[PDB]
Amino acid sequence: VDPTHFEKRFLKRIRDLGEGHFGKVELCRYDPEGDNTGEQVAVKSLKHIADLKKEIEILRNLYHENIVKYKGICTGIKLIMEFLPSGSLKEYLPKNKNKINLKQQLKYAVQICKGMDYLGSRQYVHRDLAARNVLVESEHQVKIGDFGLTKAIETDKEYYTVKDDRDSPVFWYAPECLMQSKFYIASDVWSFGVTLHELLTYCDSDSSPMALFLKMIGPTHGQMTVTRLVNTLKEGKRLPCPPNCPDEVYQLMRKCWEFQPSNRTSFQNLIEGFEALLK
Ligand SMILES: CC1(n2cnc3cnc4[nH]ccc4c32)CCN(S(C)(=O)=O)CC1
Repeated sequence: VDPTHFEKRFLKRIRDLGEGHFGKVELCRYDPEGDNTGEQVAVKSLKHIADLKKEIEILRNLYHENIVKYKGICTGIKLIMEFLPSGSLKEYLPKNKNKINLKQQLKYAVQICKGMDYLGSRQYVHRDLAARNVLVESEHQVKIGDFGLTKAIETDKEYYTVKDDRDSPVFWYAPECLMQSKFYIASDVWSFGVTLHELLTYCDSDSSPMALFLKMIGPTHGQMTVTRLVNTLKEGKRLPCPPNCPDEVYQLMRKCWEFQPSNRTSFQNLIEGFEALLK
């Protein structure tokens, strides 16, 4: 018997956890005994097969306490992951403000950075780092929860050149990704800076990177939105300091948003910077 082999017949659909354009994740019960006592699992399916197969192979081989656990496959193929009942920071933060203070926020930040630095050391760029993809394991632990856009960087090359970019999360993206479709580890650092802004605003929809940028550049530009975004970033405009966020935290955030990738902070430097603020 293979414990990572999940039979489709026992995999009971409960609800949607999220989706992209081509894939979806659902909460399911794997219930082989049929009595509703089976384990809850997160199941990723296509709504492209080769891409999901690559994602499975990446995730199966990542081992870090801040990276969501692979459980198996169902075979067309589905990825089976651990289900985290507290959900993402998007669900958790708005419901738990009273519980979660700046110190815990900075601990989550460190954990995301550690997860990401592990990923980078395996020569991967993530390309989709955002609060909605950060899972809450407990009040004291988070995990990177999705790897749908994750790509290997070729050895002795510094970046991945993207071809499919229709559904890019532009408001989380560094200027080089917007302008040239080149994706660096430094590009993941930029995205982390935005993700940190979300964490500091408790994922409030009205303070979201999209809502805020569209206020800055104008919401009615259609196909010209990305050029206007790039232009606004060229001018040196950035997301503003979240309420109640100390300038020292905001400055670490700003080093994530240097225009040139070469001048950005790294995940190692962020971890040092946050750990210093904690003790
Ligand atoms: C990470 C995820 N999610 C939300 N709550 C979760 C709870 N447990 C999860 N296990 C794996 C993913 C996962 C969860 C939310 C966002 N998506 S996506 C990229 O399709 O928009 C996947 C599922």
